[PDB]
Amino acid sequence: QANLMRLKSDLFNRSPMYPGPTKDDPLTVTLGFFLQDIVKVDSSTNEVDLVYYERQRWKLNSLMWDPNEYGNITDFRTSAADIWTPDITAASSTRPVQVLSPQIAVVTHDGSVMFSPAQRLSFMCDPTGVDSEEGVTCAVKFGSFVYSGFEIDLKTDTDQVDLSSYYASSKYEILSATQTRQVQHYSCCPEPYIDVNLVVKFRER
Amino acid sequence: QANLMRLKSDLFNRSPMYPGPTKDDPLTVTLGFFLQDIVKVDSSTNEVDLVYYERQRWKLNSLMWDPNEYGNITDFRTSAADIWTPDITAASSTRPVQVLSPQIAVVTHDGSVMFSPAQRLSFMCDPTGVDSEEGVTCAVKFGSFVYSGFEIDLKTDTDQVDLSSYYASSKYEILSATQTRQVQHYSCCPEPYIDVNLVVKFRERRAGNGF
Amino acid sequence: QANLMRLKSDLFNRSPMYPGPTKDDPLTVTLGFFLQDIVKVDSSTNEVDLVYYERQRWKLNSLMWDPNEYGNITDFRTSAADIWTPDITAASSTRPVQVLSPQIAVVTHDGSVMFSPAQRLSFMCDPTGVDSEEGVTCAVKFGSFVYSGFEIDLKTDTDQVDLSSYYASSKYEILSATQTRQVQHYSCCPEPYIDVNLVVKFRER
Amino acid sequence: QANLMRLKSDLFNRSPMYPGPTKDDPLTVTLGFFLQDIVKVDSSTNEVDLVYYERQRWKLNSLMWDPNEYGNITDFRTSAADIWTPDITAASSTRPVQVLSPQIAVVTHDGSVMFSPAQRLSFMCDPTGVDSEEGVTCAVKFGSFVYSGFEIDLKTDTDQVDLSSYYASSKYEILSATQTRQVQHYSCCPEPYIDVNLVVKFRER
Amino acid sequence: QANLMRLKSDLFNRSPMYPGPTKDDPLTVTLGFFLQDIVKVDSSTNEVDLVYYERQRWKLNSLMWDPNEYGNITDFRTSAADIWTPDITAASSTRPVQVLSPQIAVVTHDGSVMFSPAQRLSFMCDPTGVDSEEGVTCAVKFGSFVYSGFEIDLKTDTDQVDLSSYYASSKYEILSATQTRQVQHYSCCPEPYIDVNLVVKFRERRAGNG
Ligand SMILES: O=C1C[C@@H]2OCC=C3CN4CC[C@]56c7ccccc7N1[C@H]5[C@H]2[C@H]3C[C@H]46
Ligand SMILES: O=C1C[C@@H]2OCC=C3CN4CC[C@]56c7ccccc7N1[C@H]5[C@H]2[C@H]3C[C@H]46
Ligand SMILES: O=C1C[C@@H]2OCC=C3CN4CC[C@]56c7ccccc7N1[C@H]5[C@H]2[C@H]3C[C@H]46
Ligand SMILES: O=C1C[C@@H]2OCC=C3CN4CC[C@]56c7ccccc7N1[C@H]5[C@H]2[C@H]3C[C@H]46
Ligand SMILES: O=C1C[C@@H]2OCC=C3CN4CC[C@]56c7ccccc7N1[C@H]5[C@H]2[C@H]3C[C@H]46
Ligand SMILES: *[C@@H]1O[C@H](CO)[C@@H](O)[C@H](O)[C@H]1NC(C)=O
Ligand SMILES: *[C@@H]1O[C@H](CO)[C@@H](O)[C@H](O)[C@H]1NC(C)=O
Repeated sequence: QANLMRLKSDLFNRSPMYPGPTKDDPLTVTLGFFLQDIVKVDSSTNEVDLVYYERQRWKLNSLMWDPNEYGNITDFRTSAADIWTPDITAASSTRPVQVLSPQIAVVTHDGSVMFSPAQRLSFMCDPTGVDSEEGVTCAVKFGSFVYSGFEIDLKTDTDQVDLSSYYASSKYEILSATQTRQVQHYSCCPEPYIDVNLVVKFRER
Repeated sequence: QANLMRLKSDLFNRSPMYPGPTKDDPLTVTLGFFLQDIVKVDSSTNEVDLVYYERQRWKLNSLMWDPNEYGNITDFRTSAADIWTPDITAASSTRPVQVLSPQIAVVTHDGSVMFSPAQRLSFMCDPTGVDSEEGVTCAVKFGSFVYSGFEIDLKTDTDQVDLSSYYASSKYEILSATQTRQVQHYSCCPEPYIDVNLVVKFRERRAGNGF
Repeated sequence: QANLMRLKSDLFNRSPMYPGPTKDDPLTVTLGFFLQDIVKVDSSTNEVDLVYYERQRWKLNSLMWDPNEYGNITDFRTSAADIWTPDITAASSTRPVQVLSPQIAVVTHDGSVMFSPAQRLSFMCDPTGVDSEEGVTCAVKFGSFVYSGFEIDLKTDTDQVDLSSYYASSKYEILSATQTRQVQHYSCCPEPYIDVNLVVKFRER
Repeated sequence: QANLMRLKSDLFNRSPMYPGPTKDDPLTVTLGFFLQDIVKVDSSTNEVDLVYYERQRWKLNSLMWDPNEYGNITDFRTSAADIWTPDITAASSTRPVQVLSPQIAVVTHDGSVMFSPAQRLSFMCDPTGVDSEEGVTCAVKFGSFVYSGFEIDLKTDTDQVDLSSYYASSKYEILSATQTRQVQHYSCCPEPYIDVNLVVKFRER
Repeated sequence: QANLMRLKSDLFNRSPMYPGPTKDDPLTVTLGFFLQDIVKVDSSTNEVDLVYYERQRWKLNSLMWDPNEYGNITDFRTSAADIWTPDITAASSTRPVQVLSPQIAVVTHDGSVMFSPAQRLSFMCDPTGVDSEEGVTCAVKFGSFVYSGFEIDLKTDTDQVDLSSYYASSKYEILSATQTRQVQHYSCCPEPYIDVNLVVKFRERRAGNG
């Protein structure tokens, strides 16, 4: 109790918040999707609803501490509002994302943060052919809203999306689910943007 | 008035908030479900909506006081925002939980906290067979979102879910309702996670069973 | 202006907020319902939607003042967030209550508070028979969420619910509407809880 | 920039917020409705949805300044949260009002405030006959929620509702739209309440 | 880290917030629409739902800094709540705008701000004829809610709306999309108001142009 209280107070109250990465001090965020359910499909609007956990990881020097100075504490939990979090956003949503979990991150003594919120997302997807054997493929890109590749880079720890919690009696079964880093240029903006492309092939069960 | 004001000021203003449990100082939270209503079932999405009270209990040394130092006060009520609460979450929801009550906890002189909010949850459930006599079974796990078994443990005071306030004219009648501690390992994470599994067998309301 | 500003500053800024009632210093809240409209009925879910004003009254010593010390001011209006309010809750709602009005209370020199928000409530009710001549009866209990009878007691000023603002072209007409204090014990909890039971008999017009 | 910053700091930071009108220092609020669209009608619930601007005006001595002391500034814009606003509310709503605009007021050197938010309101209205040539009439009262006629009075600058922005391809055309001050006594309350009654006659196109 | 922290503290904590433009010190905001999807059309209410990015740009002297005084930093990102933003609003919405993105702006050393939120808007539009080959045209004006032309002026960098991110399998295909500055007088108000008029011609997705 006493040690952890002091640690948190030293980090968050006594110094200013991390102001985000820069070209001089860029940052790599690791992303992993754990798909839980394709809830529904709206063929009149081409919107599809997913439930998933999005695991995000990154490391800041300003969150480091020596465990021996603070009661042998190696890690702690804290409200995501107490720390900088990356502005990772789906690029083809049609509604604001619904958060289905507390927003709490895990900070380790080496400055590592793991943050893994559950979300329901409605996104752009034509479900024509979902009732077939072939199924249908849809995709959604996730990346930083304001940070280019020179400030935020993304990687995945694997190309395969974790389907081990996928709801077995979902109305839709997953044929394939991948997550793949991409570099992209858009007419809006001079500098390149990095995303992870979630590609899901699925059909009616 | 005067004594309780001082007690609250001593606890909440004069010291920092409890920063949650750790591997060295873990915590056991007790859970009890009081099921009120199965409001609806959506067979086109396999989502079902429950209304229930979730009673949570735990005990902190940092919330202890001697009643004789504070006007013989044994317990008080306070906004849940004034204290640490455990991050107990349903593991198969499809919408954000709707809170149907004030969020106020009861703190006792021994450091016990009881906190019992009402909620409406939509969760993953195939209702195929609900219109039968047999009914249908669905389940939802409740556990800490970020704390493993080494920091937060769960127990129940009984396997039986309290159905004594269940809405008698619900469209769905409850056949059985249990709540059972489980230990689980997931591919995401090295350390084990504890949940309480709410298992509810229910069917569309009938006038008469079988002969 | 000048007097009222001082009064409010003396009460709310210069002393702590009232921490709620206790067994030693319990409190009585008076409830009165003014039913405006039964908007709809959902027979597929047994939910019914009411619009109503819930008048709440109570009296605190910590809100008293002498009018002669403050420009002859006998009462004032203020945001409900500036004061303690009782945690009166419907016991069989199925959605969070929608507030249809500002949340402003009236405080009188004797420490009386009147607080009278407009609300839309969805609650548990089987409407089977609403299309009949007999109609249908439904009920909903209102009481403190955390305070037992030893801390908060409830009374009504009358058994009859005020229907004088009821929408004349509602789809549902009210046959009867009562509000009745009750004492209750529940298996969860050792001490007794007080509620006011709103009982409404109504039918299609 | 420099002058306006000082003016705002003099008014809002250096003195307390206006605590609302009283019997000794009452206030007149002027109301004007600018009707934009009748979006829809629900005949199964007798609810109708309007989009409109509600222009509110009032004058406080505590917001006066001499332009010559502050760079010749005659008026400025500011967030409505920085000032007291009146609690004018529709008396027969069935959902919370949706705000469709920024909430920003205009303050003039004489202490005048103009505040003119856009809103979507669902309110109690039987649309039976809207498909006829005669059309249908509906009405909704707007008034202070907590201030009686002794504290807040209302007036209009005209009996005619401004239809000059009304959506020309609305599903419903407006036949007539008036706004009329009323004095009212209710069974709840001893003192009189003032409202402006918005009366709209409309039909299908 | 250290330099940027100081820069932000110098600008936002040590001086007061910009109180908005005036007749003496007016401001020009540049607008650019990037249309993503026409999600749906409701012919029973004449409401249509768009998803789009609205790029807003303006320049304040009070946000200038010399890069050489602050570790060679030419620009930074920050929460839109930390700065003044213009009150640009759709003039014929029927619901509150849904924000589909973080609200973060980019500030440059010359005092330039770029702010580009994603939004879903429901607005007044009669879709009669959307199922035809000709399609249907709808329009919505965007302008300052409280600032007249004497305080806020608007311009576009181009008349053409960017459709390069438009969802290719939308239920509705875009035939044309323009954005055009206008000056307007209204019966409410003596002084003129500036808007940019977003005009979109669209139809139900076909599979052939006939
Ligand atoms: O037009 C676009 C689409 C594109 O979407 C992928 C993600 C991106 C990251 N941010 C989010 C806003 C955006 C941008 C800025 C200014 C105008 C339009 C615009 N967007 C996105 C764009 C990239 C780059 C940038
Ligand atoms: O994929 C999962 C499923 C599983 O759900 C039961 C509850 C858990 C408690 N927390 C909440 C998020 C979660 C987690 C972290 C990182 C990636 C995926 C992931 N989840 C849940 C998981 C456990 C562990 C952990
Ligand atoms: O199980 C219940 C039902 C009952 O509902 C009527 C109102 C009450 C006032 N508060 C609200 C929460 C409640 C309570 C506490 C702990 C477990 C279950 C539980 N509830 C309600 C109960 C009473 C008492 C208490
Ligand atoms: O019962 C009512 C209906 C009536 O509605 C018109 C507007 C009014 C202004 N305020 C809003 C709340 C109200 C009031 C106070 C206490 C109990 C009931 C009650 N209301 C409204 C009433 C008036 C007076 C008062
Ligand atoms: O009544 C109106 C309609 C008109 O709508 C187009 C947009 C405008 C920009 N602002 C937003 C509010 C408004 C205004 C001010 C005071 C009373 C009514 C009123 N409005 C809009 C008006 C213009 C001008 C002004
Ligand atoms: C840390 O652990 C050591 C043994 O490794 C133990 O003796 C000590 O109590 C702990 N130190 C602190 C400061 O808690
Ligand atoms: C960065 O560094 C040099 C000096 O080392 C400076 O003169 C230059 O203008 C800076 N910025 C850019 C964009 O090169």
